[PDB]
Amino acid sequence: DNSQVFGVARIFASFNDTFVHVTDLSGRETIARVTGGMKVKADRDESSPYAAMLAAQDVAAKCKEVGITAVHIKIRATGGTRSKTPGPGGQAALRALARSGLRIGRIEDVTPVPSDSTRKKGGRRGRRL
Amino acid sequence: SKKSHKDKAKHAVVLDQDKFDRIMKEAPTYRYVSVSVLVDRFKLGGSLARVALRHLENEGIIKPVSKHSKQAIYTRAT
Amino acid sequence: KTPVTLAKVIKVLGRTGSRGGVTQVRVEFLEDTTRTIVRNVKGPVREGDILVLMESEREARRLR
Amino acid sequence: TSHCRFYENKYPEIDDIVMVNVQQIAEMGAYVKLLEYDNIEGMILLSELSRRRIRSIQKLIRVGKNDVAVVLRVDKEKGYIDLSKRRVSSEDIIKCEEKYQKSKTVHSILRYCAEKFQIPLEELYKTIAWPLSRKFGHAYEAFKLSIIDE
Amino acid sequence: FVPVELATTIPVEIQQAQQEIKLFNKWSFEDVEVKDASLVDYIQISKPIYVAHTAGRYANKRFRKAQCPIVERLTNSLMMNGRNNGKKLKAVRIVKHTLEIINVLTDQNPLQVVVDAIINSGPREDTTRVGGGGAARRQAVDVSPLRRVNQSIALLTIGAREAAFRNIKTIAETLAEELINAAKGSSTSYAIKKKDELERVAKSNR
Amino acid sequence: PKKRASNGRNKKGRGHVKPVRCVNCSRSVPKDKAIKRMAIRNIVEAAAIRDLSEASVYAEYALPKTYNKLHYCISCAIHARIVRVRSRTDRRIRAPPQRPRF
RNA sequence: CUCUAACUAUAAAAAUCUCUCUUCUC
Ligand SMILES: [Mg+2]
Ligand SMILES: [Mg+2]
Ligand SMILES: [Mg+2]
Ligand SMILES: [Mg+2]
Ligand SMILES: [Zn+2]
Repeated sequence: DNSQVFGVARIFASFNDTFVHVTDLSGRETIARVTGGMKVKADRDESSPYAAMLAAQDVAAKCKEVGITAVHIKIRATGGTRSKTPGPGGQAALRALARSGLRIGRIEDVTPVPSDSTRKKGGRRGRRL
Repeated sequence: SKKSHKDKAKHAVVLDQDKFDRIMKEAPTYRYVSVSVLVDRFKLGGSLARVALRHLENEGIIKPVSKHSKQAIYTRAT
Repeated sequence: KTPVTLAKVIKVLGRTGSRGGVTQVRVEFLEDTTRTIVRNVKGPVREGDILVLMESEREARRLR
Repeated sequence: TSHCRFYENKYPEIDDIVMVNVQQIAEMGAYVKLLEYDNIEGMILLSELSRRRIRSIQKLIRVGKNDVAVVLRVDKEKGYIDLSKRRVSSEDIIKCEEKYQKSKTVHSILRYCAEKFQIPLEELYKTIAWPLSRKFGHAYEAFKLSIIDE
Repeated sequence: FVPVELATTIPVEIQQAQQEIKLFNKWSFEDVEVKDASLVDYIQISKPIYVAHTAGRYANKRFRKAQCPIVERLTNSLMMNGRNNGKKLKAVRIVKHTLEIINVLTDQNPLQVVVDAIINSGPREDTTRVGGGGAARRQAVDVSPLRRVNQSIALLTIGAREAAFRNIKTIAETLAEELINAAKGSSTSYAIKKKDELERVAKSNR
Repeated sequence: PKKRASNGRNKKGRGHVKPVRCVNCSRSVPKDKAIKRMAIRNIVEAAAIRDLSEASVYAEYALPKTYNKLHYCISCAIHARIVRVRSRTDRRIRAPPQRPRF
């Protein structure tokens, strides 16, 4: 190792308002939390790829000022009883993190998947739309 | 109809002596001269714009580039 | 800054959009000609044009 | 001549609430003039114009009338604004009302002063309104004091 | 330069060195180059022409509009209204007067001014209507270089038209003013103002 | 009349199975009737494979895949293009649509 | 006569409708 100060990217991409939240190896210390809704107007495109793109540029700049040069991606879906499929923005967030000079190591998916749900929201017939 | 323009006379229908010294003083220093350029400076009505513009072809105060009708294109004499 | 970049199309990926009036192409940068994007164009294009982009991280998404 | 903006600078800030008089509407949006500040133009887009679905624009905007808005982006080189209208909270409009009303009072008083003295509002504002706004945050409280304490 | 004797006496300036085709026998097509690299091949300065008037079949195939001389396209876009729609000799005269006026102001051979104004006044990113009815959206997209040329010509002529309407200035003078202002980035120009405002809309609607 | 001799469920000898929820609309649908699609995909698509490869430590890092079995509803399956209405003589065929790529 | 690899990603609103029906025998 050439002293690559490591962090974990720890992206959380729901179906709305994806999250980019870099932390140290322990994860107890949080730096550069800037989210998707932080930077986009429409309130409906918080999940849009452009939202995660700008959020990723901001976290990259902040972490580069910090001294962390390489990050560990921990992609998370909304998880739980919910859809638990990765959000649209998270992939753009990861791509923009990998663009802005940062080095990338050990991509992991850490979505909370249950041994079963307690109960899924929507009723027996579900969302009728 | 709707007189919201609120325009004034805004045009020298008849040339006055001081306005004559004005036309002559910036007869040069107006590096491009035309009827619209002349009336832009509030000092000519527009019919006498042609009169003053044609008179300036007396002692070569300005040179013609093209003398097509409906307009004129004049530059300073150098 | 003024990060205006250029991109020469290498292929045109049909015409998209609900209107049917926009197209989708695969552009490759004047620099680093091994780095390509897919981008949406609004107008007539063919293999050879040089688009001007104010972005480089954006990728085209099919318009519905 | 009504000019020389209320605040200490002619340009807006990034988050503020403001009130606007509409001047016209184009297809992509309306580039309108700010009244909380002096005269600088800026866009309000249809997608961020109405709260509900944008079925009509004539009923909502009512060009020539006064509305509440906010500002999201600013052009600080020659002057251009990006504004928003749907993101006006139920509490935002009330304080916009009071702020514009006090500003309108302090504007009309000094506009009368300029008209009676035939001197541009710029110099009068720089000589009187600006130091008072510096001292007490707003000149209207200073006017109330001058009514009471001279 | 070697005046050829003939039973018909063509004027000397028309006989001087005419392997040196000029636009109106006044402006050289050489020395004129396109600053931008994207819009080259969509601005036709390569072929010399003695008049900005050619009965060319420039609307038969798809992309021949590029091969039309750029000054000719400006002329054809000037003749745009019901009151004056077929009149093109008038458009040629207007363009000739505009070129002379631009030569007067900041000599800067007026073809180069035309080219620079066209380069500057064309938008580089635009929007399209993509909203599915219930939600109205404009999606930011890129513009073809040919459409950049077309749009630049369109706003230049539109600004000239709206400036000339019920105004003292002639159409040639207003067109020259717009071309001069769009040669630089002067926001006073209507065409450049529309370009900037459309681009900033498109930025606002990524 | 019977549109499907299998009744769609594919149960034939159980009486009752435990229902599962729809991924889109959360419809409590029996686990055999529900359409199950195994989405195995790349955690980073081909749009960013080059970028990640250039900007990653651990040379020749085998990037991981992501696996999810999606339990669609059936109204959702018709609507989300997952499954399509078929000809009455074509409903016979149960083999998957012939190996999209070889 | 020998063979299991590639892929995503749309759910705004839309209610109702007064006639009248007519033969096949080479
Ligand atoms: Mg339905
Ligand atoms: Mg049935
Ligand atoms: Mg089935
Ligand atoms: Mg049994
Ligand atoms: Zn369902």
